[PDB]
Amino acid sequence: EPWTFDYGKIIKTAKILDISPAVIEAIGAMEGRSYADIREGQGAPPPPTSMDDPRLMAVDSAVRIFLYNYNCLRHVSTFNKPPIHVERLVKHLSYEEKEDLEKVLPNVVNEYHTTFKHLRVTDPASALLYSIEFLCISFLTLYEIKEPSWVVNIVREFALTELNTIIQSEKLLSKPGAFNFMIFGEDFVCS
Amino acid sequence: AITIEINSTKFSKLRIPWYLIFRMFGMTGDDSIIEQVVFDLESNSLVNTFMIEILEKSIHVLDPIFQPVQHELNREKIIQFLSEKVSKFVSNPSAYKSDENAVQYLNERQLTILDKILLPHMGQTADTRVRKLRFLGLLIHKILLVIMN
Amino acid sequence: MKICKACSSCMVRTYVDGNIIFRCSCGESVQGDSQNLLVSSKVYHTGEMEDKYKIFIKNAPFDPTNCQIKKDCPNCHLDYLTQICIGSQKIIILVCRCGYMSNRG
Amino acid sequence: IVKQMFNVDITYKDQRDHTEIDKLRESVQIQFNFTDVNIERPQHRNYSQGNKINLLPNKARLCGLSYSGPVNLAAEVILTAHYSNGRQEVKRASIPPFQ
Ligand SMILES: [Zn+2]
Ligand SMILES: [Zn+2]
Repeated sequence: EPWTFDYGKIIKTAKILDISPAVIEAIGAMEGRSYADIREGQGAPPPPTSMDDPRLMAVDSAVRIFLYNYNCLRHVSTFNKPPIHVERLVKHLSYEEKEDLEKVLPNVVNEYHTTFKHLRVTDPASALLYSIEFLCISFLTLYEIKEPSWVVNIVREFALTELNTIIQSEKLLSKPGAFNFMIFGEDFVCS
Repeated sequence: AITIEINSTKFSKLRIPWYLIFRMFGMTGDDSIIEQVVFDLESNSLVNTFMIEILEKSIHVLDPIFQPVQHELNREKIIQFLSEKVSKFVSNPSAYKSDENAVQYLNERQLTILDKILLPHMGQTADTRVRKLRFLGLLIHKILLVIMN
Repeated sequence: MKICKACSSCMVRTYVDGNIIFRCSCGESVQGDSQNLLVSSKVYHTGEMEDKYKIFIKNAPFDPTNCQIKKDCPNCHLDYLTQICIGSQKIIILVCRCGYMSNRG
Repeated sequence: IVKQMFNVDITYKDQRDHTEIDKLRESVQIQFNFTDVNIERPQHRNYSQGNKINLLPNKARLCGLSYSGPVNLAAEVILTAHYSNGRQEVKRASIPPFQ
């Protein structure tokens, strides 16, 4: 099946995350800009032109994080002890209900890894857009879960927590604003 | 294990696992790292088999020092950990974390440092980081070829 | 080498109990049938004279510094051939710029 | 080496609190760079108050002097004052070529 960039998914993600659509698009390109510039869409770097553009790898790391931690939520029962981010979530469910997460939660990776590699080589410009679109597509696929009733609340909290964690960490690579340099306990600070 | 140590102005006698340096620049997928080293995961050969198995062994080795960020797939967390470990003048490891702008300053400074210190002949700009990863994989491939006698 | 279909991470082997079941850091399992049972292997006097010198043999007729001998090439009938000695076995290979390879190497 | 490689961006965090602005401020960013450098031929002060007449190699060898050429430098200094509440006061100075 052919593929084409569906820009509608990005805007829908922006509203649910109450952040500007340019913040979604600028994932992997926050370096060299302040956070205020990110949301304004100011100084957006041109779309990648080569397969060796670090932005393509940067966005793919974000998509991997979502899939990596989602599988932790998918397979909480398999862990000897679940990770902290998912411990907060499924702390109130039983072991039998924990084992139910594996079957109930749909498999969302599909063929991202195989699709990304071909696109990263053939079309570096579209590789960035596909990865961002896929990150947003999976988010609404998680967020639009409707049944069973218990899994709606668990998944909805995780999906909001994950991308905001992704965005915040992505935001943390942007330019730093004014702050008190004394927070590092020494006499000097360098660059 | 296959540890990569960078000795320059800002770094000294600090040994980093190779996959950590690779996934510091994105590309956190192990498939991509193994492809960068052995250049192909789909042509079997006898050389690629050995390199693949030993890179697996290196990936799964637990080092004592970089334990918190060894299994982490989050680029920002690893960049922070290395900046905390390698940058001087930061004595408080917990006080600075509660300030977002201090975190951002450390991350940006560390990224600039790694841009200027890791294979500078390959480039000194952030857009040349993936080709730096390719070159580092080539170096690891050459060393592992030499191991085969 | 097993890579996670979702995490793209290397999976441990975990031989429990009568079968081979790969496990990722994300908790996914994929198991393994038949062709996954090769734990380790070693073949003696193999991996030598095929993979170590393939590029060198291919480029040898074009190397100015390689020794050459007076011997007719069966294919292109050039009066000279490129003589090659590899290994502690001292295997002599005659190669030509036409691709003739003496069927040895 | 002097221009491209010798760039300084060092920040100090004082504790001086003798004025309201002094208390409001605990930081200072010292930043400077050189764009001028030239080694000229050796000179010698003939009578400790001369015009630095030329120093020939045999004079250096005989008198134990060093056959060294003076280094002339010019630097641009940028001083930035960092306060709380995001304020940022910058003082810029350009230094004449000094030796
Ligand atoms: Zn996995
Ligand atoms: Zn021939």
